[PDB]
Amino acid sequence: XAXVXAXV
DNA sequence: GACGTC
DNA sequence: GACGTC
Ligand SMILES: *C(=O)c1cnc2ccccc2n1
Ligand SMILES: *C(=O)c1cnc2ccccc2n1
Repeated sequence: XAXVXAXV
């Protein structure tokens, strides 16, 4: 759920 | 070494 | 249970 390297 | 929701 | 880039 967080976006810092993938964003899901 | 750093972040959590569809 | 899914997703890695600075
Ligand atoms: C987002 O909340 C989140 C949390 N845990 C994860 C584990 C694996 C892939 C993606 C994820 N996303
Ligand atoms: C992104 O590629 C990525 C990879 N590992 C992580 C570990 C902990 C927090 C965030 C992260 N992001």
